[PDB]
Amino acid sequence: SYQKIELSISLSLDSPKLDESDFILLSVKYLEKSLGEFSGFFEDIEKLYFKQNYKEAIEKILDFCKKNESLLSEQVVQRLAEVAPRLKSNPKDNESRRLYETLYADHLESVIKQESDLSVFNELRDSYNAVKPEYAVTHETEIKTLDEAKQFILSFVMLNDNVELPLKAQSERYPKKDRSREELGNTPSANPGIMKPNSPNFTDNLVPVRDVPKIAINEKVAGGYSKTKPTTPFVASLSGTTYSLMVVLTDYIEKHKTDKDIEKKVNQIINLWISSYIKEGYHSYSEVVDVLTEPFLQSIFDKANIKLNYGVLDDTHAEFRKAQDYVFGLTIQSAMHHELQERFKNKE
Amino acid sequence: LMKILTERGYSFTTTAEIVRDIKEKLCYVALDFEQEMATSSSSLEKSYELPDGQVITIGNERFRCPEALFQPSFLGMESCGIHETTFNSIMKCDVDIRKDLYANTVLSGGTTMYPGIADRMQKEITALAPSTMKIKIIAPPERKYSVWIGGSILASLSTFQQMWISKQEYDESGPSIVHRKCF
Amino acid sequence: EEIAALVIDNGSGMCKAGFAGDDAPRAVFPSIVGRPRGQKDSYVGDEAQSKRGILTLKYPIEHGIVTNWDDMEKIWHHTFYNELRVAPEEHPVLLTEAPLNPKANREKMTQIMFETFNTPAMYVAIQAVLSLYASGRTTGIVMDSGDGVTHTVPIYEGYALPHAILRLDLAGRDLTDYLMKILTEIVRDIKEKLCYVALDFEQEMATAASSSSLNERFRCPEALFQPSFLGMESCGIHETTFNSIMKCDVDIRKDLYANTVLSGGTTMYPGIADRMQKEITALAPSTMKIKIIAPPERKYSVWIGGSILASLSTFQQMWISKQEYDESGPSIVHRKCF
Repeated sequence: SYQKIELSISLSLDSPKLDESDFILLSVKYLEKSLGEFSGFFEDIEKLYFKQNYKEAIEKILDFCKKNESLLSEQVVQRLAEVAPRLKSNPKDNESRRLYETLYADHLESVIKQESDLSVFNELRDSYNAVKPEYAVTHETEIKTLDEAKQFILSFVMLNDNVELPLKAQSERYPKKDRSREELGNTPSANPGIMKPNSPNFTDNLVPVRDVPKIAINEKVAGGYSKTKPTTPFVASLSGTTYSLMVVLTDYIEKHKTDKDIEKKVNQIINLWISSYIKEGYHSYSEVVDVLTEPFLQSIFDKANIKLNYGVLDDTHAEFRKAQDYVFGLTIQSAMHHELQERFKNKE
Repeated sequence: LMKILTERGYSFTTTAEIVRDIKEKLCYVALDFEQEMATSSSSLEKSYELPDGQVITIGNERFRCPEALFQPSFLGMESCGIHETTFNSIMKCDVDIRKDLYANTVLSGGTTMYPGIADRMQKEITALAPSTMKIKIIAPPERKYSVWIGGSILASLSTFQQMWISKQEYDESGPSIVHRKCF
Repeated sequence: EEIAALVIDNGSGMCKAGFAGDDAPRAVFPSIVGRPRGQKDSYVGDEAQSKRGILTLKYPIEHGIVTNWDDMEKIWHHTFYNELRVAPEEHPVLLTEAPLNPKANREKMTQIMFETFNTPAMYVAIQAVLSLYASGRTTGIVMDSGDGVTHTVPIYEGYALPHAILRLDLAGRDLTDYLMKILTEIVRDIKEKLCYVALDFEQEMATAASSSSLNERFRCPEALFQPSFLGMESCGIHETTFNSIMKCDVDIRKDLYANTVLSGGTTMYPGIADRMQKEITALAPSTMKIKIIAPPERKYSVWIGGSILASLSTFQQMWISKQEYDESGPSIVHRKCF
């Protein structure tokens, strides 16, 4: 009966690890199903999930719920209304976001895979080799596939703190990373963006047993990023090596501002960096995005008139839905997690 | 009001980015919400100044805020409003004393300084009431501080000098002299 | 200050538009859309004919039935936005329909109106009925001859009779292009400043041989009465009218005759009233008394009728509000208009 899918959320909305994110994801399903013209709302709230504006959208959702309380029920609005005021997020336990983002990257890749001319990356080489020649890349005359484009683009770690330092200093934000200097180690795991190794994955979303790092959040750095931006899934820092993409790119912007397609070609790169870095576990959308979105690093784009779409796809639906499903189950099986941690306590 | 203006477009995110001034300088209670909702005219719009000089405009919201009182489903509630609560009570009382209670419904509180809260309830209690009834909803103009005014009066009375719980009395019985002297 | 209402008569070739209560149609423009074979993906109406040379022109309403609504949205967009200078959302809308419209066309007109144009309310009306109201009768028969179709609708007590509406696709467009053949848009215009219908044709032709005070003035309009002229298996507009009247029961025919109004653009030919008289009364029972009423404002009679309708105290209830569409879907027209 359907009233077991409704109770299920009445019961999934009562877990002690529910946060701001999971609410938006479960509610929509709840609205999408309690109802069955309201197409825009699941896109308006969606756009906001990719931007981490869970704050306003929770409320708009709970404004639609009341306005359309007619086609919904007293119970859904009651419950939904009780849970919202009491909401916070923890990077460590914000894991639905992580699935979304892990799945989003693979989505931004086909896109880039559908973006044919990969010559854009090849030309970028001539700019790296002039930034750190001592560490010059000397590879395929042509980067033909994104896997080739990706590995090299991930090779900017060769550009040391030395050629990037002029840039890292002026940021006010970078001095505020909160990655502790305690080398906690490596832990083996089943999915990369969802670094949590004990996360309930779907067997479909399972990758090989790769060894992921454990990173700690130094809560005491005054101004920790995690403190200022808690929605961002796991962040102990801000993307340092992004400062390096910029060197290779500052030299490129100025050499190919002459070309008229640079607007496209710069987003092809920035988007790829954003995707591969989220898939491979190195960072989070926002860790990378907040750096390039800096007063000093945006000037370069302004001078040559480039408008960046920092990897923002407006068809993020499949990813949304897939996550709505995550929480659904995660929440039920972790609420009985204590039904049998209470029935058992009735044997002793 | 803050919700309904943010929705209009004017936002008040912070402790006070002023809506109380709007609540008591602009808002009013209708006799009929529907008539006033239909009134195309932009004539029921009053505008005001933010601190810096940014003037914003409120209309429609002028008469919905005071109505939450008569139709609290707006705010998500199921208690029925001021109009009928007054009757529900006048009807859990004796048939014999209700002639008096109906002709003496006196509004008090700063939440009744809304212009129009007298006649709406006149309409709404004259309808529900029996038809042979005589009614007079009384809204004294000094209602904002009436509870206090009613106290000066009592204390200005030569006869209210016997009704005071003295300490002498308190030390003996305790705090339960109040149930015996103050009813 | 109440919002004026908009009355839009979407004619087969020309469109006539305006506000509520106006004596004469404010906006009249060709109801056509063309695009190049000002970079417009839409050139609607008159500017398209400026570029008759460059454009691929399309006629949206063919025989009263709306074939292209992508362009028809454009005519409405143009009408409100560029020729009526009103914001659609601020004004109530009345639209005119042909007799025998299929259902969907009724439903689609609603969709376009409540979504794309954000109209406050909408109502759909039959052209023929509307035409009768201008002349002041709620019972009768109106023959409307457009640039597209000629429709004969019998109405009783305000209600059209669906069983007896008879449609004929003969119209101004048809009547020209025949004038070409006989006179061998220069032509459509000549067809109007010169032609007339003749009481006794074979008599009128005899005058034609006798003198040269010019045979085409009465011949073009006789295409209507005799459609063999254009290869048609149909009848004369006269028999059609008698026929229609002959599918209504006896209790109502007495007044369908005495109330035959002629409406429409192709019915403005001088002398149309006395011809039909001759033809309807002849064929009819002798006992009947018939009156053909061709008001002198017949080209804009549907609009005129619409203007009044929408200026009325009592049409202000039958407005389909947004609430209803949203609660019903596009089927509400059926439940509000009949």
